[PDB]
Amino acid sequence: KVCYFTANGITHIDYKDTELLKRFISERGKILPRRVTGTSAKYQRMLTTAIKRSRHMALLPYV
Amino acid sequence: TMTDPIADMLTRVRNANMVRHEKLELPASNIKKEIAEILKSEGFIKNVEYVEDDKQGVLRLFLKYGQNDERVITGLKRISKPGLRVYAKASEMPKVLNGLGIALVSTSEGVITDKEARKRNVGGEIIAYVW
Amino acid sequence: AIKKYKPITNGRRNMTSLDFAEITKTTPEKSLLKPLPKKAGRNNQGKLTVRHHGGGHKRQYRVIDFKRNKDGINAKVDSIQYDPNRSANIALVVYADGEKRYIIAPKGLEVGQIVESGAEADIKVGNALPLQNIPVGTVVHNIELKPGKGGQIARSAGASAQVLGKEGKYVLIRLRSGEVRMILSTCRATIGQVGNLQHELVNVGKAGRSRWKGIRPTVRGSVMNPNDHPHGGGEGRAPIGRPSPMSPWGKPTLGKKTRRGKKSSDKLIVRGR
RNA sequence: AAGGAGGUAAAAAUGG
RNA sequence: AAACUUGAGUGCAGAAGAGGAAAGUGGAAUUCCAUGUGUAGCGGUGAAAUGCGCAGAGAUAUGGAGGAACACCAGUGGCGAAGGCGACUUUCUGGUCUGUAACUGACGCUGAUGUGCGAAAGCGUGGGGAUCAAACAGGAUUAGAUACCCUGGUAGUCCACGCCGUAAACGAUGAGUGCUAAGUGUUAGGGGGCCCCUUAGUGCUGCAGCUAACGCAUUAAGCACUCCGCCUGGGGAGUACGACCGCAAGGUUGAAACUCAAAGGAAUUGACGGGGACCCGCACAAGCGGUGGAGCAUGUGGUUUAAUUCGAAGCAACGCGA
Ligand SMILES: [Mg+2]
Ligand SMILES: [Mg+2]
Ligand SMILES: [Mg+2]
Ligand SMILES: [Mg+2]
Ligand SMILES: [Mg+2]
Ligand SMILES: [Mg+2]
Ligand SMILES: [Mg+2]
Ligand SMILES: [Mg+2]
Ligand SMILES: [Mg+2]
Ligand SMILES: [Mg+2]
Repeated sequence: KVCYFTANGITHIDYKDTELLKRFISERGKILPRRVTGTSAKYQRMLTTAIKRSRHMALLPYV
Repeated sequence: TMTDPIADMLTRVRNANMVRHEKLELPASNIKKEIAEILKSEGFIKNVEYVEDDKQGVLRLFLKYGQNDERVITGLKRISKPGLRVYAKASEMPKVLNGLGIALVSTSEGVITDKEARKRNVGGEIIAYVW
Repeated sequence: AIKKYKPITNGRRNMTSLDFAEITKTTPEKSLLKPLPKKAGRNNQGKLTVRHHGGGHKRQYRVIDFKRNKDGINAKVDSIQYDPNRSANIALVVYADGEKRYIIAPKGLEVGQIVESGAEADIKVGNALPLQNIPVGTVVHNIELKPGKGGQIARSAGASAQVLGKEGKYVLIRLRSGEVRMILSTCRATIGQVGNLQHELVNVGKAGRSRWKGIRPTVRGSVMNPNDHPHGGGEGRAPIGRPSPMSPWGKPTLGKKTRRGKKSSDKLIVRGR
């Protein structure tokens, strides 16, 4: 399949882009696995770091 | 790192012969070229080509197979090595396979075969056995 | 910090001392000194009422500003000095109007640093503020019990307390002893921990050094006679030989609590040590 | 469909 | 003695990373403390009991204290010489990979002795202490149970600075170098048109060759060269003595007398397992009728007697030899 970030060409992920992060976050707030979301590993790392930043800044929930 | 180009060349020849390759390209040197010429003259290989390019040049050997696909080269053995060098006298020159093989030698009169060493009555460093 | 002596003699063997690297001036401020003759544990009747005090090196008293009531004016730490009258070191500070005072030297206070006191002071080591204005969680020392009386709590070397919470008229504090108690929020405290943290590690090493410190020898009860001590007498060595160990004055002295009842502070003391 | 690698539950009397 | 750029480094342009060190921030959860509601159990196990609880436990709600670890991401994934490294943020800092072809011109490989790092436990000093938990106490199990199981519980588990220097510290596989069919994934790149080629890793499958066999097989255990370490039957024994190191615990180096004719490896066939999968059977299930309850008949055990003849003892002895 194809990766959202690879297709859209975006080469950076901003932790304040809560709407985008909600795409890859689960219903309960867990980070969806790469094999499910289709994302590449390179951008999966960026996504995890951005999601944890947002959790710290309370933009996104933990649980 | 690399420590014995002659051993590397002999092992290249042995590996290519085992896999029944037709040609073999290796980096060149004068001693290697003389060894290849001796092999051709004795009939163990088919042809030898020298490519006078940059980076010391290349040797392109062409191996020889008889009828029934039998391998002309049965085996090559490095005799003298950097870790222990072997020399022999003219009267002590060894016969490879009771004479059916050649011993490549390095002498004051150039690198020759054991037959030529015995004929000219000279010794030297026994580079290798081929049979 | 700690220097370990070589065993050149059995007296020096295992002895240690402070290296005094923190000290930056080895003489005191003349105008802040007062005489301190020794009492040797003898009261106004001339009688020994506390044992084991006497002799020891002569000492001058350094007047120390425990009150820290000179507010709104910066003071620059001129020096850190030795003080024989207490475990902590003391910092001579010079106020911007030219008045000089000693304060308890906090851990980390450096020569040339600035300190201030008052409700508006910043929360940094050596600043003094009302507990009203000190945040929860801050480590403090030299804590007042009555506003304006001067610090009385957490003044020894390495001492500190932690602000825990703020009730109406009182602030909760955890003292070095582990006690948690209330203190009037108008009382002042100094930010930080008292310096000279290695004080407690010193191995005094020999009897004479205690004598220099003015401590006379402690004779054990069990090696006196019955008329001297409840533990006295018995042929040869003897065990305590009664239900509880006793003080020289005939009171139980292992586990017996002595804090008096019906004290005003009992409703301020939230959790004992 | 059959084999290889990781994690991971639930169960448990005793002696042959 | 003089040249070269292929090895080795450097410059230039790029890539990823739980590599390391120090500070700071954060959510979940456990324990404890206080308080409101509330009643007689909680907890635990194969089943129980110790223990906790009518002085109000356990449950529930709120707040506080404090320590420790970072759920999802997470992957034969990444990084590191190895040990190891997984919340996030900032500072300092190491290494590696890709392309390029200015630059040096063999400056390389290995490496005895040496010098450092090195999981966990452990030692010293000072802190810290939630959880878990050697020792230990009680309960249970048992013929016994110094255990496995349950209830507690100290060192320790955490931090700083020193010490120790060992592990199945393993890929049980020393380092460097070249050469020898292929197919297919994945991590980080590069070049030419989803395809092809290509570099460095990381996996699987598999030729030639190797191997006692199992298996290895471009990440060799194939073919070769260089250097280092190590082995020479099993015990005795990693012991003794000596030496060096350590606070200690112990570490490193390291025999012999004596004793046996074996000890070992891989694989094969059986047998067995308080190993597994599947298939079948009045084995369960469905259903009818019984036995176990009463009297009596009969056989058996037991007891008794002079003898109560002998034989049969789980199914597969007991209306059995009869
Ligand atoms: Mg005394
Ligand atoms: Mg006496
Ligand atoms: Mg008396
Ligand atoms: Mg007595
Ligand atoms: Mg006696
Ligand atoms: Mg440890
Ligand atoms: Mg236990
Ligand atoms: Mg070892
Ligand atoms: Mg080993
Ligand atoms: Mg590869």
